[PDB]
Amino acid sequence: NECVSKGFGCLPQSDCPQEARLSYGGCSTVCCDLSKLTG
Repeated sequence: NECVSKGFGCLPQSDCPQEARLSYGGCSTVCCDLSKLTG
């Protein structure tokens, strides 16, 4: 889990925009960052 290593979460296919999606396979359908909450 690439996203879990990097400390990120996992969002649904509707709430994660195409700008916030990560380049990794750290989830089971899509992975999204959490950096918008910190800034």
